[PDB]
Amino acid sequence: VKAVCVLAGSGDVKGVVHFEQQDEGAVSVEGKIEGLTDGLHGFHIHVFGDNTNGCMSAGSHFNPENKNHGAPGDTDRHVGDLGNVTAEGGVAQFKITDSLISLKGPNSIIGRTAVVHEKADDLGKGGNDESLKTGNAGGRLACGVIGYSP
Amino acid sequence: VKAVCVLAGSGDVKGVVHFEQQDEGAVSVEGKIEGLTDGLHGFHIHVFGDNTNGCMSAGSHFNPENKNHGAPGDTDRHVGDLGNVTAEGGVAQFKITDSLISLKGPNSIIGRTAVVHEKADDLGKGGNDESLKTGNAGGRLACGVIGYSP
Ligand SMILES: [Cu+2]
Ligand SMILES: [Cu+2]
Ligand SMILES: [Zn+2]
Ligand SMILES: [Zn+2]
Repeated sequence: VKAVCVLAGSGDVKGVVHFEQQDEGAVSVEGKIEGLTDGLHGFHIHVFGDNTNGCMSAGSHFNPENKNHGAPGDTDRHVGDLGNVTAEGGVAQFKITDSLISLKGPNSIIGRTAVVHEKADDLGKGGNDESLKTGNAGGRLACGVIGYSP
Repeated sequence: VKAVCVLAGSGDVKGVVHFEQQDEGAVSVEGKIEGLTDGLHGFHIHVFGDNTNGCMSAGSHFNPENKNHGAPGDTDRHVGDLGNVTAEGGVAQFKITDSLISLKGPNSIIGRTAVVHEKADDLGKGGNDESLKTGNAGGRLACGVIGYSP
């Protein structure tokens, strides 16, 4: 199965992210996001595919396994915790593989929202309660609803 | 379960459509679309949730049963054949039900695209092959990917 999202927001940040999965195996994520300031930016799947109030109506992180916020490599993470992407020269181009997200079944991210954040995700190690919820990633620069692609 | 989509295009047509389904019953669809010419406009669910080339990437009608295009009341119809909405004073505000689409299972429209068309859908009664594919509904004025909503 293949899926895609077009990211847009209130400013100039925009991008495209592609997703692919064979069988019920890992999902391959490839994207390009333009308009970011240099450095790390949190990249997460939020629960709702609702863009009626911009990125704010996407809700919190997708967390069907009922864990705290973490890094992609941790056992204690949300399904939607895909870590940080790195921007240089105003662009982030990335390829990740993840085994917790899916394009089918209960952990399906189809009809959910991908969000790129203002600040780096602290990966649950920030020393405060917010770190265990959002990684202190701040504002939502751009987002899109994930749909089926050819 | 509830779902939503925000409709946008390359012109001034825009809107919001809400979907709700209780148990495995008919889905209620309620929307408002602005910027339309008076009269009938086709309203369908296209297969892909891909808005990378605007509405032109949404594919054809959602059609898992391999049927011909028809009216919502016909047995020979695509799952995505929701008929026409009527615009008055620039606005189409509508409330319909459908028994073929779903928000869960094989006929789920989450992650797919709702499209509002330039012209009336001829409901398969146009007398040519295109009628049997798209209803002769013409261009795609606005579209959006369907996602989960609170
Ligand atoms: Cu987030
Ligand atoms: Cu159509
Ligand atoms: Zn998280
Ligand atoms: Zn059709």
